[PDB]
Amino acid sequence: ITGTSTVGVGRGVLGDQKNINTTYSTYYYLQDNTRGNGIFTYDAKYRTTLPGSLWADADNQFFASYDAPAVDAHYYAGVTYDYYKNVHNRLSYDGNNAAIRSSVHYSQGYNNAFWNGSQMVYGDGDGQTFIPLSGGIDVVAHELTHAVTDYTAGLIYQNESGAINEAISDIFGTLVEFYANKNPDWEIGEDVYTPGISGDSLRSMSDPAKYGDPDHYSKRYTGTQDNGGVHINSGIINKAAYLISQGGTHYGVSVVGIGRDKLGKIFYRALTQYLTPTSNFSQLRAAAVQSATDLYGSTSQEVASVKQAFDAVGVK
Ligand SMILES: [Ca+2]
Ligand SMILES: [Ca+2]
Ligand SMILES: [Ca+2]
Ligand SMILES: [Ca+2]
Ligand SMILES: [Zn+2]
Repeated sequence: ITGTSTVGVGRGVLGDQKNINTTYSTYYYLQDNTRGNGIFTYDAKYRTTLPGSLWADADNQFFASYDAPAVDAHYYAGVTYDYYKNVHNRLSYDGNNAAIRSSVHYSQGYNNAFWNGSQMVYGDGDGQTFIPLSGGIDVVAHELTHAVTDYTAGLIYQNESGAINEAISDIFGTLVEFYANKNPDWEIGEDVYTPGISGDSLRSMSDPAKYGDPDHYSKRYTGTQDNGGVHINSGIINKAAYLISQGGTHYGVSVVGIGRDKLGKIFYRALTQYLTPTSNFSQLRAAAVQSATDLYGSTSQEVASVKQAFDAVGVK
């Protein structure tokens, strides 16, 4: 809507207070004009029609329980935008400040969230498996990262290319979580997964096998479920990324860690410069080796560490 930029205050899914950029014109709308062509958050009202209605509020205070998933979808979209702009010089998901749209309260008790080719969409969870999913900064950044991939590599959402697509989202979801510096970790979805169980998460990058996912190519899933295991075989790539950053030994292969920032640089360049819609794991390794070579040189520690990390997970 046309209006004036304003600043409201509210509480997110975890009960934390934060300021949000809004727009005033009769109502206060969840419309942040400070980032690119804007960040817009919508109410899906428990339906599956999208986007729903642009979120309108009478007083610019967002403290109702119904408000919490919207506050966080809106705020964390902002943090993710800031990460890509400040860290990678990328303006929104298309690199041309495309408007970012999210819908919350999607369907009833919906235990998922997704990027649908046009926008991010968040369920409220059923209160057992999940609480509203936009409460997870890694979840928001994971979904917005699918948009980045759509506009760059275009990794097909099946088999190996799909597992890379997924890992790319977990990698940058995590790097955004670190960027915000709010209880950061190498787990995925821990802030919104299973409110009845402490200490678990949907996936682990540091130890994928913790939650049933492979951490070596020899243990890859070869069947047809989950689009050929896109959320399963992502553990192999997640593990390699974790190792590149943090180092360690894994199946008797030693990796010298180079830190998060360089991991982010190498994988961002791989995603935007080398990967293609049909890239496989082997091709990802090559893309990452080439990216590290461009940035740090062929004889660098960074290149050597990329090779050791892929060696460790059995990807040549
Ligand atoms: Ca209000
Ligand atoms: Ca965390
Ligand atoms: Ca996390
Ligand atoms: Ca839990
Ligand atoms: Zn995903």
